[PDB]
Amino acid sequence: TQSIIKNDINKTIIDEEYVNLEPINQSNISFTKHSWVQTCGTQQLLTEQNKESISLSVVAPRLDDDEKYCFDFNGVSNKGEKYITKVTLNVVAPSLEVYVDHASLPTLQQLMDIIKSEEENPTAQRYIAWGRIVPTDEQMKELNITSFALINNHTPADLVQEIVKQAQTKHRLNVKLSSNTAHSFDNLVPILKELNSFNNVTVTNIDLYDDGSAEYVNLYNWRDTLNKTDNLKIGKDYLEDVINGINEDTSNTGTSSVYNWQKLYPANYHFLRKDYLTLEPSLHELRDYIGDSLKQMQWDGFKKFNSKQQELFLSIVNFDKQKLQNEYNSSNLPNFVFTGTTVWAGNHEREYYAKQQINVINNAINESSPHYLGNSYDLFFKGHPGGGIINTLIMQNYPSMVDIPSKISFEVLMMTDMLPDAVAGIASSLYFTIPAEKIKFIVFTSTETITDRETALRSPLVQVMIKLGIVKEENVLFWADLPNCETGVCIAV
Ligand SMILES: OC[C@H]1O[C@@H](O[C@H]2[C@H](O)[C@@H](O)[C@@H](O)O[C@@H]2CO)[C@H](O)[C@@H](O)[C@H]1O
Ligand SMILES: Nc1ccn([C@@H]2O[C@H](COP(=O)(O)O)[C@@H](O)[C@H]2O)c(=O)n1
Ligand SMILES: [Mg+2]
Ligand SMILES: [Mg+2]
Ligand SMILES: [Mg+2]
Repeated sequence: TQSIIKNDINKTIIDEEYVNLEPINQSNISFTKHSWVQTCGTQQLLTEQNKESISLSVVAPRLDDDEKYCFDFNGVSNKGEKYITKVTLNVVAPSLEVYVDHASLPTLQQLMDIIKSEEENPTAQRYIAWGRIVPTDEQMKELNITSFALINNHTPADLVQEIVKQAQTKHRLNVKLSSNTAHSFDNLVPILKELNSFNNVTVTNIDLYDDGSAEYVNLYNWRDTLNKTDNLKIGKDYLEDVINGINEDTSNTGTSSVYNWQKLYPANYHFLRKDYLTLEPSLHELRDYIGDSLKQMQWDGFKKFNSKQQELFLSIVNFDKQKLQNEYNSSNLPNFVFTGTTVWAGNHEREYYAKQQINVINNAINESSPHYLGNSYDLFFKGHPGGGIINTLIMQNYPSMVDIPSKISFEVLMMTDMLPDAVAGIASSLYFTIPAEKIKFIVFTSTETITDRETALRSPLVQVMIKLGIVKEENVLFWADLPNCETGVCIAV
């Protein structure tokens, strides 16, 4: 007439999911009549004793294609008021998203993918095996994450088993996979060779995010390859045979294997610096070969998040922005962030690494050095995520210094517009991305041996970083190379 009390419920809902929904929000509320009626949808879901309870109880059907189902509730209260509520169930394929990385860069990008996906795909389940970010149980619950411990930095057996159980248990399954690029082969292969025999599972996408500079060193060496295209095609058959189980030798985990995902699956390569495949003429073949799966890693994920998403993100990466802003604020002096490094597979080297980085910081803040920033600065430190005892040694050398928790990827400071006035430090993937104008100087690693300059410049990382226009050859600095500031006066070598 219409004093009929209307309500509308909309839900999404995977195959075989149980649903129990209250039609009304008036309390009690007590009904004389009602009726439940399936009103759209092809499979019949209302089983007669369903209809007789006031809350709606149904099991989503097994489907081949997503489909909407409709149910109309009508009631007359004892009062005797009329109610009508229209219910829509969007039934969608069960889906899985798997993300694996032991490093920093890929894990950061995967995090941003998860947060976006929690909005776009609420019913997706998410499995992570991460080394350097650990969400709380609350955060996991909020993002539908189950977590798994990396073994030898790679996909663990228990992650694979859990994926197998989903394949066995879900009637159709969409899977997305995401990995560290350099380490794809050991992260994804054990998963893909299980899933390969499951006809109900569709691998809809594989995302590859660069470890960082590591893949560029590899590509720099791989420039030498004769018959690149031949090697890559042999790469496809090899990878194909390994996943099919036809070939048992799972040993060629490197370059010619890692750039074939797109030949076997829908896949996207998110390059830290896509332009490297163009800047190096000899890699044009590889650029051709990756074709329209070649993407540039994006840094607008944070900006594109809504404000709740931005908070959840900062909270998961443990960045307290307001606290850093306070610290910036605070002193008259402009702010300087020194970015540190770590040694992989060289624990015997890390005290030497600490002592050298202390010397690099000293060069920046000591007037008796040509690398002097030019003014007094408040001193800030970032911490290599894997720096461990290197970070504590550097930290206790400076009373004085403010940490930037080392676990925070530096690019989140870029994305949050929390870059200081000056940044300098050790050669790192972070310099592949940070705007040139912020960089005061970059310093490359030296061993206790060389110290010779000509062949020091030969180092792949140096040649990458030159080619990318990050640094100019005539200005490359090596630790050793730099004046010794340890006594308080900077003395030339
Ligand atoms: O950029 C990350 C590099 O990690 C190296 O692995 C380290 C690992 O990160 C650390 O947590 C511990 O397990 O020591 C490992 C030994 O090197 C990889 O070896 C390297 O390839 C990079 O991915
Ligand atoms: N001082 C540093 C060094 C590295 N990192 C993080 O680790 C990633 C890989 O850096 P490296 O090339 O130094 O290993 C960087 O992109 C950045 O996310 C950092 O946040 N702070
Ligand atoms: Mg990690
Ligand atoms: Mg070239
Ligand atoms: Mg200040």
